[PDB]
Amino acid sequence: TQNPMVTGTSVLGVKFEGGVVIAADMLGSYGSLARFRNISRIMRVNNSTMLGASGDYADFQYLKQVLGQMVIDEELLGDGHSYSPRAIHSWLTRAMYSRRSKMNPLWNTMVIGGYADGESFLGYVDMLGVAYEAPSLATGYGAYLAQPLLREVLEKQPVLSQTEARDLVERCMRVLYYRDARSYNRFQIATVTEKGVEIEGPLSTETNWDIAHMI
Amino acid sequence: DWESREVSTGTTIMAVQFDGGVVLGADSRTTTGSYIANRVTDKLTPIHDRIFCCRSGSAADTQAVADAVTYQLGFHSIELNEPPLVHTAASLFKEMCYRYREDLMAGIIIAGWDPQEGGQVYSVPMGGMMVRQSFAIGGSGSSYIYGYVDATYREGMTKEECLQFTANALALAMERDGSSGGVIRLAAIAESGVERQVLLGDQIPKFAVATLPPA
Amino acid sequence: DWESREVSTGTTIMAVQFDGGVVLGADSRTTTGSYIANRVTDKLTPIHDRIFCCRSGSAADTQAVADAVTYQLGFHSIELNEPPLVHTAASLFKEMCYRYREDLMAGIIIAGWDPQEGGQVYSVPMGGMMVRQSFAIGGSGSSYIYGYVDATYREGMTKEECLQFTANALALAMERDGSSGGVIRLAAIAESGVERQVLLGDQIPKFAVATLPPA
Amino acid sequence: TTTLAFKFRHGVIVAADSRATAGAYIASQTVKKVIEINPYLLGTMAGGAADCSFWERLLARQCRIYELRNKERISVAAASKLLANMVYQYKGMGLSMGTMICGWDKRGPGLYYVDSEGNRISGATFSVGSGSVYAYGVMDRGYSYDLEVEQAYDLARRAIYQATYRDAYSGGAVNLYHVREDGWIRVSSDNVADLHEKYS
Amino acid sequence: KNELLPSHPLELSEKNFQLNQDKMNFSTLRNIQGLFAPLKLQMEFKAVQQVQRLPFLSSSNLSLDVLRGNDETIGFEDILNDPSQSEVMGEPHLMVEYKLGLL
Amino acid sequence: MSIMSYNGGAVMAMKGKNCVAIAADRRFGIQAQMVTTDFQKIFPMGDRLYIGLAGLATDVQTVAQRLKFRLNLYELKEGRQIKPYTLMSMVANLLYEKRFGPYYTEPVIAGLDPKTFKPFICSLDLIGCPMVTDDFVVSGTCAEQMYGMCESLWEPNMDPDHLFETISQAMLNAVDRDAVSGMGVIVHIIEKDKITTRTLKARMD
Amino acid sequence: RFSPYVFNGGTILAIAGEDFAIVASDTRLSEGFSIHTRDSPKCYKLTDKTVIGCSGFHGDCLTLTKIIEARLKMYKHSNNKAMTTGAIAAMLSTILYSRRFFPYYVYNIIGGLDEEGKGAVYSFDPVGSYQRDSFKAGGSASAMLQPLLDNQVGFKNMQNVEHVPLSLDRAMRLVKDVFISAAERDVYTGDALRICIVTKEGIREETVSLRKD
Amino acid sequence: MAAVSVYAPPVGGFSFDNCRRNAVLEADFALPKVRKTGTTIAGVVYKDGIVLGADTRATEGMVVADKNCSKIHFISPNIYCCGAGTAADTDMTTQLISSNLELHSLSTGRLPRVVTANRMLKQMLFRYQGYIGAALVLGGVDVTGPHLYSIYPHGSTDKLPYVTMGSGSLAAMAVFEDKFRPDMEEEEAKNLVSEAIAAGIFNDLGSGSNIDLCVISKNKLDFLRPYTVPNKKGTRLGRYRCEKGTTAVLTEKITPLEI
Amino acid sequence: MEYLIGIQGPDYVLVASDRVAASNIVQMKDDHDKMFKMSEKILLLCVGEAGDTVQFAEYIQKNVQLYKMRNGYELSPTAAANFTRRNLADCLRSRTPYHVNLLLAGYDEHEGPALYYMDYLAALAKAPFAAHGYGAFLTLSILDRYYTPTISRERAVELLRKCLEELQKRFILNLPTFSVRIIDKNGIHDLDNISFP
Amino acid sequence: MEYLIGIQGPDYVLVASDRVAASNIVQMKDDHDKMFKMSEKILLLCVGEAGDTVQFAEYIQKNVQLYKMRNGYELSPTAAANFTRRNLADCLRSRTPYHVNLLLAGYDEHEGPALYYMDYLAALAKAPFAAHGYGAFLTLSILDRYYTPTISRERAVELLRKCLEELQKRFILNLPTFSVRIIDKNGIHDLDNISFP
Repeated sequence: TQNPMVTGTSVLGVKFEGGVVIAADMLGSYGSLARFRNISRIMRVNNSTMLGASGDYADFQYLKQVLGQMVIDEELLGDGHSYSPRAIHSWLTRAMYSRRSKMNPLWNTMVIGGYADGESFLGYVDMLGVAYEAPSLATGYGAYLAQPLLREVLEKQPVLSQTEARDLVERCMRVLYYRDARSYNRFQIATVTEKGVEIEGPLSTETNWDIAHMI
Repeated sequence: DWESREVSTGTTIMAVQFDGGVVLGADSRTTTGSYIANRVTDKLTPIHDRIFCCRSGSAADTQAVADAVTYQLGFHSIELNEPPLVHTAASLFKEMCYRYREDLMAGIIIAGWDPQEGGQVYSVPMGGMMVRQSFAIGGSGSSYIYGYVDATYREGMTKEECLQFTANALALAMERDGSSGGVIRLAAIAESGVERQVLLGDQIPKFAVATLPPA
Repeated sequence: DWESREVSTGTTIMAVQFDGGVVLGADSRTTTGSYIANRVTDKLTPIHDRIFCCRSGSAADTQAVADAVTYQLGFHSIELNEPPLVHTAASLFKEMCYRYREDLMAGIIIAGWDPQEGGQVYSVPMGGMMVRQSFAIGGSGSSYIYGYVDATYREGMTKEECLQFTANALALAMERDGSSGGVIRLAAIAESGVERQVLLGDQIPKFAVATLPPA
Repeated sequence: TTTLAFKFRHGVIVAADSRATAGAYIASQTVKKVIEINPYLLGTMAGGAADCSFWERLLARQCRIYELRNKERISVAAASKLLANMVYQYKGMGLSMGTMICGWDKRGPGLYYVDSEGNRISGATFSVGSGSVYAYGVMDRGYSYDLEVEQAYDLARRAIYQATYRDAYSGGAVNLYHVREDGWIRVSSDNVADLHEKYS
Repeated sequence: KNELLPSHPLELSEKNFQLNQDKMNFSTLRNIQGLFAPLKLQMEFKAVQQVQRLPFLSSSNLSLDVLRGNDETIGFEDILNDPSQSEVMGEPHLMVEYKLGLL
Repeated sequence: MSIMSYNGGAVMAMKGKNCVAIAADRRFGIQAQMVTTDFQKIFPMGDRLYIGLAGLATDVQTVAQRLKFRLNLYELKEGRQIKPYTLMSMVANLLYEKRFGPYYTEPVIAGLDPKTFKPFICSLDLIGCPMVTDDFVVSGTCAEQMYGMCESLWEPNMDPDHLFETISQAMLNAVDRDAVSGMGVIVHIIEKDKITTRTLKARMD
Repeated sequence: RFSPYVFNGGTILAIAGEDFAIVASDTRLSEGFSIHTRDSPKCYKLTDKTVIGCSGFHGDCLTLTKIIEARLKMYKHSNNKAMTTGAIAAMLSTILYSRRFFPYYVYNIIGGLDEEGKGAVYSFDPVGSYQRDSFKAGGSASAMLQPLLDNQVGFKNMQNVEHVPLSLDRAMRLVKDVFISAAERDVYTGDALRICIVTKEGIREETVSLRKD
Repeated sequence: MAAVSVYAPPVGGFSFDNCRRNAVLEADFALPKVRKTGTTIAGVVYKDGIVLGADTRATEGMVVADKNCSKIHFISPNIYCCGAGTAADTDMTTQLISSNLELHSLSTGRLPRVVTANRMLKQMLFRYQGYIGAALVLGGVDVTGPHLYSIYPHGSTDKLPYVTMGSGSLAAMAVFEDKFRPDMEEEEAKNLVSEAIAAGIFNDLGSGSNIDLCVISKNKLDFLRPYTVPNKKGTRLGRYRCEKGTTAVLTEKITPLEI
Repeated sequence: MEYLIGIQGPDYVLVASDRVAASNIVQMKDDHDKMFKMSEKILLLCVGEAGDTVQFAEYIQKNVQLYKMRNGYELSPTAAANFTRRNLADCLRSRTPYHVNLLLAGYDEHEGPALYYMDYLAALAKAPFAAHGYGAFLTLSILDRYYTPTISRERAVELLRKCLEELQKRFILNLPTFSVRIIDKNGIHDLDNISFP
Repeated sequence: MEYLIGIQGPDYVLVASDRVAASNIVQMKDDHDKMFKMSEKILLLCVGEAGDTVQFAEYIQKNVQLYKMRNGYELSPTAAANFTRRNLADCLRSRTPYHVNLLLAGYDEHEGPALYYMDYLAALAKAPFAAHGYGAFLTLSILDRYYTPTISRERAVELLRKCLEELQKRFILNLPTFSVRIIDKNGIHDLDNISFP
């Protein structure tokens, strides 16, 4: 990709005891224009892996198609093996690095959640190929706005519960909506646990504007 | 003197979906810079018997993409011995645009009717992303009618209501947008067929100007 | 990291004239690039007791111009021992903008009420031109509501009708424009005085989104 | 970086410094800038250290293949010509190679200057590097074909020491080498500080 | 000469800062007050500046500061470079003749 | 290339117990070519007061000369020896007077209080940014090396002679890793009783 | 435009000894003015006698480490023996020079025991040039770390001093001190210090906490 | 004196006749950097007054220059300012405005108003067209009550209950948005500001070191320079204490100084 | 392009310069003297950019002559060097930079011989010996090798000859003639020009 | 930078070239021969851009030798010049241009002496006399002034000496030694090198 065109705002992910939860807004902005306000920037890779992207939505759809095809083929094989979230993370890192080396990178920053063998996985894949695993992740303006709160809470309490992680993610979404021009009120909470990947419907933030009257 | 300007459609394309079909609309002005090369052009290019497309951007690129997609869709329909789906044409357009996003610019929205999913409207802006929308507007003049379509769009609109809404929004765009003008061309696609009408002169909806006496 | 960005108001300013006064309105979002530096700002700067102005463009430039014009208008009113005319403030703004059109960028529209000509609305876009308009919209988000205001504007609107029209147009702009957001600040100027209201949360008019199930 | 090479009666004297600087910061002070191609052939390192090392090692393996196939040692002129061809086929690619091919063959002592630009010239005295001007001056004032081995060693050491003294990017130690008919030998590695203490 | 072309875009503005400020004040007065105020202030400034030390000696210009409203305002101009510590002083008669317009 | 690297230079100042130390290199050269090994970068601004300037040599000399002009005038008017803080303020004003086109030098001031004999060290930025730290201040083209050496070596309440040892070791090891700095180091140890000036032996490479 | 390289920080350092080869690095992965993560050691162990540290662009570091592991497996399969430290260094130099016109933005330092049981440290540049040294520091704070290593391990500029052989405990203390100083003065270092000691018994990993930003 | 042909009297003020040097030097090859302070400054408006916060790290390039830098500047007994951006520019701007406000108060005989300082700062910054990089958080408690301003280098201001400035401003502002209450208590406001500064310190490379605080109220002015010390240097393990005779000298010049 | 050289002895300062003034590829003048007589004891070797050289040299020369006329005693070599550096820095910081390379030589009955090096940036530096131009690169090494603090006048001339022979041997540009002058306690003495036909 | 010269007589072609190979400001080699022996009767004077000169000259030389070996008779000077022009043009148009200035000289038993001028654009032109490099500007005037179609060998050498003396007098670069060769019906004869110490 060379022109980002329709872009994504930010994806925040955090791991709790029992799985991982990620969140993303439902907005694809051409420039400063909202334009598409109902797209989904989160996909279910398999029963134990989830994926959220920030950047060119066309590249996100291309990755969706490719990953879905790989999962379908592996399921067809039926040999009793499943792509672990770490394997998907490695594959995405390799693909992004190859595209970067070809001077035609995919303009998305990807957050990979998962829960396999009783181990929460939370991966980060950038445009160039920078890959790492962290207890909390945030792309775009997330790394500046939401990441502080996530890191503070985690370094305070190393392990969170599902409800605590969801509340923290909702607070981060509220902050991002308050202080990000490319953010949107409607977002999408996706959680992966032992049961599987569960993607919640469109949720809105609790706006507060008392400071407007305070002045 | 005023040459070396690639002929850009500079359209205001619109497609509204109703119960059992889709209503298409666009202006008829193509400006090479600021000179109106063509003022009665046909921006609604039929892809199949019951599938149409609206071209926005470079005239040559959109025309070539439309011709290629028409050829591919005709071959595919002959092979399958079934009426083609609107989603298939949208997917072909998306693949063509995404493959050559860095080579050609073409904002194309595809609307039509198929037996399975009925009237559908798909938008494929520059970049190669595809999403289904109840109503889709594109082109240079679409920016001036985003609020109008957002406010005046309802659910369950009838065929004639959709035609009137499209005519009003398009006329506002032509009035405000310099690159948009000419006549309003409409195409209502349904199971029975596609019936096309052209609104010119007094037929084009007229909106009262402020006309403040001091000015 | 995200600095060296001159703070631009990125407003959607609007002023509608009714019988015996003018209704003013603007959003409350100032974005330094894509970060929302201020989300509850006051974009309606009072120039005199019954004359207001709306600032669009560079925050520093508009603020300095407004301060200088306020100083000049106060001195002029003291000298003449008469309530200043809205046309006088518009002329001062036009002179300042035209003199320094190549040095500062400031799209300012001036609305107010004076005993002679009653409610007046003047627009002074970048370049230094001045023209009286029944309704004037400016800023980045004004482009997305041109058709809406053209279609939904009438002659002889009442004070409450003008307030509702301004609120609706502004809300549409904030929804569509990324640079616009926050809360709607309204200021109805009449002979009795200026009454200011702030619309937040549910008070901001809401327009139904398409919300197509497949998306 | 300064390299010194001159062919006197008893062979070829090769000297160089050992300072590698990445910009202003001195990356290393012990880099060996005399690249030993063969037991009888050796080269220098000026400019891009990686380019010189890689291409000289490639030349060394090519020379070994030549010796294995033809059952005869490759001449200095031949090795220099091969290196020139390899660096010329990559011309305009940003390679920064400056080297001197010093050896002894049937013709006698050999000294060829090869750089990434492409030109390959034989001569008596050569010096390539940032501080090559100072070594050029010292050697030219002190050079003579009818020179004893000790006198040649002293001349090379003094030239390299002056080049390091006047050049900011040159320093470390003087890697002195002497090429003879029976093969090159490593004479000494004198620290620049020790040389300054000695001469001054 | 190339000295006419400013080295910095801000240099030309800040070098004539006092002149530009006086010009802006005169323009505002003319716009609001009228012709009398700029003329009166120009005459007052001329009268005050006419009485001072010779060019080679640094003057206080106290009355000028009071009239210009700078008697209680300090900017970078007053502190950064001291006209008293000139570091460059020409011949007294030469400077006097230059001021008088002979040179 | 950076303008500071055009002429090189490296100046360091350290604080001890009732004593202060300042050191600098002695190399003057255009780009890579050396010219002299005796260039002076430390200038006396009083009995127990020195200022070391690193950067463009011409700017160093101009700043030193103008600062001496202002200092002489100030001491003549006041009739008292200047305080280190007052000297820092004077240098900051001088540098900020040329804000938009700056003097390419970063002076560091080290000296004892003329009355209280309290050690004082400070560093100035390109446009005169005061920075007073009790540990040490460095300036030059080898700022990173000097910072590392000072952090690893500096200790509180240093014995004058061993303060000299520490500062000399730091300066030598810092300049030995920089190409455009070196060719000898001059160290001034300033105490209330006396001042010791020492020239170290260093790699002339 | 598009920039294939970004600087993710990180500082590596290797010290060679008579029977040990310490390879130490920080765990700060920071791009731009933000910190990506606080747990990302820059030292990866290749064999039981070799540990490599990579600093710079993280993607290139990961790709190079994976390529090195694959090449080690290929060498083991072909020659039926584990590659030696010098062989690994030569192979890494060839690999780095392979992508000469699209250079890897990686600072590579190989530290491990040689065939004689002596610590060997090989320093690499992005292009590929390398040499054997007794100690070296790479990454963002290489300039800050190197002078103290020269002063202490090399005993440079130290007149009338005893050239005591470098012991293991002294090496660990020196490493901890230098990295503490780097965390103090370098913003790209801190969080934690991963120390990999390569001895004939194996590789020991030690983590020392550094002050956070 | 001067040497021949000096006609015009000296022109006091800024001296810009030095940029041709810069142009020539840049043309020859490829400018040195100045301390940008990598700042994180924040302030809040609580029930009784203003609480300001700042970090104490100053960074030149990407190397920490000062570990203990005072970034909360004094403007008046009731007005204080926080500086971000170019260190020298903020220092000089704050000092000049403080002196002007001191003169204004001396002439008036009453405590200065925050609006006056804000107006002077913004007017000067606009005059200089943003070339002076001074990201300032202005806070004080005048006769009209507490006031907090955020003045940008280009000359734009905004009165808000809480503001943040600097490179680490986003983390502090996120903390504020998460944990801000109207009409806070003194302890609550201090805690909130400290948490915001700590978040900026730990999440931004340019920010670090200690936390500065300044509590302004109609009753007292509480300047707390070492309010918190989150980060500290680790203990030095090995002793590199150089003994006498370690360094060899060449010349000796002992100059006694009279007492 | 233009070469300057100066060697300072115990009681003298030997200076020399080439006599080539070239425009494009042709040597317009082959006897161009680059030595400017500051006073009875001071010389100014100036090279640089076309008109800047002559203008600056004559300006400083007239200033020194004015000082002599007004005060009755000549400027000391150190004072002249400082004055020249001050003027060069002031002009270069201004809008009319002087791209001139200077080599000031003089003798003082109190301080003795003195040689001063100055680049176009006006960075004064006193050195026992110095050179300017591209030939300085080739000649400074020889000077370092063969210079002695107590070097006789004839030995200094021989070292200068060695430097000039090196220039002829290696330097691309041809500089057949060099004008050589010496400054003693008796004044400025013009020596035979060293020629390489 | 590098100077070539060629004078064609009734039954000979006199050619000469400087022996200086300079990198930056230093003459690395002072005895660099720029004449390439195409065959027993043809010479190729080649100057240009570093590696292009040697590579192109040797390529054409090996091609001519291959023609000799395969056919048993040498290429005519005209044929060699045309072949060189064709190859140079083909390489210039392609992605690896050869920036080489050529001066082909040869003698044919039928056509007689022949001198060929070629620029880096591969524009062949037969001329009675020609020169390359910046010295051509100074020397072509002398050639025009003193050239005669029926010029003797000794007079041709005298004219060459005049040209070289002018180069020493006016040309900025020093070119002390020039390699001089002549081509007669008896073959290529190497003459004494003209030197200007």
